[PDB]
Amino acid sequence: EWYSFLGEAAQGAWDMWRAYSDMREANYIGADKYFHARGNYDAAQRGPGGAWAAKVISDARENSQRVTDFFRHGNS
Amino acid sequence: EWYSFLGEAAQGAWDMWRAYSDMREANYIGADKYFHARGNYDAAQRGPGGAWAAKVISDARENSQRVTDFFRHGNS
Amino acid sequence: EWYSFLGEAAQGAWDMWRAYSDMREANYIGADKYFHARGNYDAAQRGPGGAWAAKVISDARENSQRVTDFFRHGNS
Amino acid sequence: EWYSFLGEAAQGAWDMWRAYSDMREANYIGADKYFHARGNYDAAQRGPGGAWAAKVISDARENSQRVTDFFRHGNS
Amino acid sequence: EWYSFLGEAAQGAWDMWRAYSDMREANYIGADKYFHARGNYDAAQRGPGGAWAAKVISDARENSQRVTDFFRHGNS
Amino acid sequence: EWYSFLGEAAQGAWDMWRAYSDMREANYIGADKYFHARGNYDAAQRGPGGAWAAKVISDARENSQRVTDFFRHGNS
Amino acid sequence: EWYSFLGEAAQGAWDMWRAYSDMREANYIGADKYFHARGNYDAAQRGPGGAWAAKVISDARENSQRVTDFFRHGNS
Amino acid sequence: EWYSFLGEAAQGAWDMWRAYSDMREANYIGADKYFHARGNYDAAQRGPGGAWAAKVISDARENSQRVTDFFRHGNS
Amino acid sequence: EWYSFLGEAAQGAWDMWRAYSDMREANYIGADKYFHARGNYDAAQRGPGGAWAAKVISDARENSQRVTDFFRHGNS
Amino acid sequence: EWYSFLGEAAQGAWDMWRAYSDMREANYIGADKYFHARGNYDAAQRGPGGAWAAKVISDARENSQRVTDFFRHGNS
Repeated sequence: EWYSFLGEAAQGAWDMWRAYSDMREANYIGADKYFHARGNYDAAQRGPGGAWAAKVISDARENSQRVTDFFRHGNS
Repeated sequence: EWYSFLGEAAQGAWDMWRAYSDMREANYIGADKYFHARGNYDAAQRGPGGAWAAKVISDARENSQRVTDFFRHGNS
Repeated sequence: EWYSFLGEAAQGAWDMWRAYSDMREANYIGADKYFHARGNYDAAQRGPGGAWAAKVISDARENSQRVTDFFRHGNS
Repeated sequence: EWYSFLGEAAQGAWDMWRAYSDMREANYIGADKYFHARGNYDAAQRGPGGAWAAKVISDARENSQRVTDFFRHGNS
Repeated sequence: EWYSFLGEAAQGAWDMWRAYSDMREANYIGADKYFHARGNYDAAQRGPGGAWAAKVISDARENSQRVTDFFRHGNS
Repeated sequence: EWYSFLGEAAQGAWDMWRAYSDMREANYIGADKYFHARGNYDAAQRGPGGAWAAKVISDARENSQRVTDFFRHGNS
Repeated sequence: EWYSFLGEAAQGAWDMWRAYSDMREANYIGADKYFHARGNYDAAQRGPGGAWAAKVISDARENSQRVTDFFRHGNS
Repeated sequence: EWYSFLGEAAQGAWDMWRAYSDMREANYIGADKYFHARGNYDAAQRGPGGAWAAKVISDARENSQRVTDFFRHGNS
Repeated sequence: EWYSFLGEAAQGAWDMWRAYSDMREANYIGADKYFHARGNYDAAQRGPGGAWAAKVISDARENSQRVTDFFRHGNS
Repeated sequence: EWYSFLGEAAQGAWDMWRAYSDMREANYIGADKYFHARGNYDAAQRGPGGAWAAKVISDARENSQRVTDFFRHGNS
């Protein structure tokens, strides 16, 4: 008897591995690059503002589980 | 008896692996690049504003499970 | 007896793997590139604003399962 | 009897490992780079402001579990 | 009897290890770099302000668990 | 605009009520009543045994819902 | 705009109420009543045994909900 | 705008109330009543035994909820 | 704007109240009543034994909640 | 703006009250009543034994809550 319901099961070699995750300069918020500027934004309003968040994540687990009413008996 | 319901099962070599994930400069929000500007945005309003979020993720698991009323008996 | 209902089952070599995921500069929101500008957006309103979100994801699992009333008996 | 419900199970060599996570300069908020500027932002208002947060994470686990009413009996 | 519900189980060699986590210069908030500037921000207001936080984390665990009503009996 | 998808909506009087639920002596498991017995069950084995449960419920709700990607805008 | 998805909504009088739930002597497990017995069950084995539970409930709610990615904007 | 997803909402009088819950002598486990007995159960084994639980509940709430990524903006 | 997700909301009189919960003599475990007995259970073994619990509850709340990533903005 | 997620909210009179909880003689464990007995249980073993608990509760709250990443902004 071998049962699985949501399962990462590996019975061998070089299985389910992950090598390269490459995210360079992913998230620029309200930034400027390689420019020449004169007198712009006179008396202006520029973001970020209000209620906000910026998140950068590579690997993360946030599982949740609900186990109830589990009965197990052996050999009779 | 071998049963699975939602299952990642590998019984061999070099199975289900993932090598390259390449997302360079994916998410620019309200940014400028390689420009020449004079006197623009006079007394203007520029975002980001309000209620917002920017998220960049490579690998993430957020499973949830509900197990109820599970009965197991052996040999009689 | 071998049963599956929704199942990723591999019994061999070099099966179900995924190598290259390439999404460069995928998501530019309200950004400008390689321009020359004078006096535009005078007293104007420019987004992003309000209630919004930008998300870039490569690999993600968000399964959910509901298991109820599972009975198992052995040999008599 | 081998059962799993949400399970990372490896019965071999070189399985489920993760080598490279590369996120350089991921999150620039209200920053400028490689520019020449004169007299801009006269009497202007510039973010970040309000209620906000910036988070950069590589590896993180935030699981939660709810186990109730678990009964186990042996051999009779 | 071998059961797991949320489980990192390794029965071998070189399994589930993690080698490189590389996040250089990830989080610049309201910073400037490699620039020449004259007379900008005259009588202006510049962030960061208000209620905010910046966090950079490599590895972190924040699990929580709720175990109730667990009954175990041996051999009869 | 009035929309419903799975909905118990009552706009009146004396609607959808439930008065009498009468289940007397519903569930007798391995019980005997009003008998005369001599010497039966000599060296015998009688249930209940193994992995089992008996539940009697009158009213119970165990709904579950999955809401994703809900966007609402007002008047322009 | 009035929307509901799974909803108990009452806009009146004497709606959706529940008065009588009557379950007398519902659950007798391995019990005997009104009998005369001599010498039975000599050297015998009688249940309840193993892994089991008996539960009697009148009213109970065990809902669960999953809300994700909800965006709301007002008037423009 | 009035929205509900799983909701007990009453806008009136005498709605959704519950008056009588009557469960007398519901749960007798291994009990005997109104009998005359001689010499039975000689050298016998009688339950309850093993891993078991008996629970009687009238009213109980065990809800659980998962709220993520909720954005709200006002009037512009 | 009026929103609810799992909500007991009453906007009136005599709503959602509960008056009578009557569970007399609900849970007798290994008890005897109104009997005449001679010489039974000679050298016998009688439960309760092992790992067990008996619980009687009238009203109880055991909710749990998970709130994450909640953003609220006002009027602009 | 009026929002609730798991909420007991009453905006009126005589709402959500609970008057009578009546559980007389609910939990008798290994007790005898109104009997005449001679010479029974000769050299016998009688429960309760092992690891067990008996609990009787009328009203009890055991909530738990997990609040994370909550951002609130006012008027702009």
